[PDB]
Amino acid sequence: KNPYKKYDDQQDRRNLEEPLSVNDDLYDMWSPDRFTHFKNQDALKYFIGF
Amino acid sequence: AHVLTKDMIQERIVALLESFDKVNDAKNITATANLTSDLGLDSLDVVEVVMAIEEEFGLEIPDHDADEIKTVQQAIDYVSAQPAA
Amino acid sequence: LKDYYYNGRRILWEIKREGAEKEDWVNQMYFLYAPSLILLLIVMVYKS
Amino acid sequence: KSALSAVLMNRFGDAFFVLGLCVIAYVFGTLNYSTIFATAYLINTDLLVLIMLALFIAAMAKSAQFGLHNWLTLAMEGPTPV
Amino acid sequence: PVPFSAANKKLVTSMYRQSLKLARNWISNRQLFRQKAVEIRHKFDQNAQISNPRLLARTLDETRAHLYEFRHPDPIVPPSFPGGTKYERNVPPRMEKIMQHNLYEP
Amino acid sequence: ELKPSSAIQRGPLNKGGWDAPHALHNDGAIDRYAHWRTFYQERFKYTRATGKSTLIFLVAFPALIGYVAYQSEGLFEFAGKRRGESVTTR
Ligand SMILES: CCCCCCCCCCCCCCCCCC(=O)OC[C@H](COP(=O)(O)OCCN)OC(=O)CCCCCCCCCCCCCCCCC
Repeated sequence: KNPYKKYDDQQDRRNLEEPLSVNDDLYDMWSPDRFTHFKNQDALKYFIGF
Repeated sequence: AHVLTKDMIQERIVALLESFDKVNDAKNITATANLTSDLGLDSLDVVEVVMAIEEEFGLEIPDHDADEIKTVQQAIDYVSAQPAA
Repeated sequence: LKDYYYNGRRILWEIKREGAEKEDWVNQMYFLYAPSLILLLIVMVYKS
Repeated sequence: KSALSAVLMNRFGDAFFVLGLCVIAYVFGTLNYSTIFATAYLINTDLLVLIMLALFIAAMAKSAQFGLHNWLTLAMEGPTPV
Repeated sequence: PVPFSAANKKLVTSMYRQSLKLARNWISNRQLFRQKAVEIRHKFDQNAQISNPRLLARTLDETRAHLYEFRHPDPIVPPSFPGGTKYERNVPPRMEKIMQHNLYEP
Repeated sequence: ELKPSSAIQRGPLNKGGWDAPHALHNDGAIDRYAHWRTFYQERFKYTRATGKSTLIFLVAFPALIGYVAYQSEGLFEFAGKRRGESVTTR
């Protein structure tokens, strides 16, 4: 989500009554880092290539 | 430390736009001067102005308010709302 | 009298503020629990 | 989250250091240096490999070799004298 | 998809912001930057005479993908802004009175 | 003509005490999320994913630990040691 929209929770990017997902805590702010530049499959190829 | 004022923002944006070359005149610039109509800027020149505004102040802005700052007084009243300098 | 003390302590002798007003448990936890619980350490050290 | 990353990276090697130390106190019986270094030339290679594999994964975690290294650069959310 | 209007203007101004930003973080040596920015400017000035919707949409999503190729690993963020390193160091705590839960103490 | 007696005077039940003010605003989404997660077992069903996880962690993984634990039973005797000596028993 972008940070510039003014949520209730700027810390976690979440409006006050917003429906949480099936299996939320993989999609939390406290969830893993989840990079967005490479595709994960490509990234696997480049790491094993080096 | 270093704390900005309103007149500091004023003189920085006036000396900013006096450096730019596709303005109409260096004499018709006011706090209330429209960038699009009074200064004779395009749809796309005003975006490069906004880009220089945000580079020179430090602060970065989204596109949600990048069109909001149509006149110069709106740019000054924008930038004096942010505690970053 | 218990309710008239503690309700007035919550909303507002009442109108003072000094610390710390001794509670109900501190007489037999500092003077029976804690010294027997220190004596237990002493006996465990010297029984070793 | 960088503190999470850093300490859980170090804890990965702390597990293998505990494994290695449980091997230490059964091969040599002792945790002191003065007995282990006196008797280390008698135990054969098939055991010291098992020891120093554990005590090298322990160092590979904290002295930041390639197997896990992404807690150093993820420790710059602390300040500069840290 | 549509000619001269606000819905096309907001799009192309957003894409022009992104096309200057995604070369700001990309090189050092400001001389080369302001050169490159003038020719990026010339690319937007040269093709802005399209009179049909279809070839407009064709060049439009083609340059959306061209801008999508040259993405950068970390964009230059000012530190007090939410990609940066000064972001939320000491947020001042909100002024709040103590909400009490126990009748008895405290 | 069968009524419990006129000699009862039964009243209402209080739990007694102090109305503590609300220190928490409950979020309806988080509340129904958590009520869905704790009582998850009343709506669980067998699918291919559920069966795959149940095949691994209940059957295959105890059997693998069983093979490793009952085969390698009294092999290793790492008490003293020397060079060239037997490290195992079998
Ligand atoms: C062959 C030589 C062996 C030498 C080593 C080889 C490489 C091994 C590398 C993997 C081991 C690393 C240690 C595992 C712990 C990882 C902890 C961790 O990374 O947590 C970080 C994560 C948040 O970090 P992040 O979001 O990325 O921070 C960004 C800051 N800007 O914080 C989190 O929220 C993560 C919470 C989940 C933590 C991971 C849970 C899975 C752990 C896997 C352990 C596997 C155990 C399986 C046991 C099976 C035994 C039969």
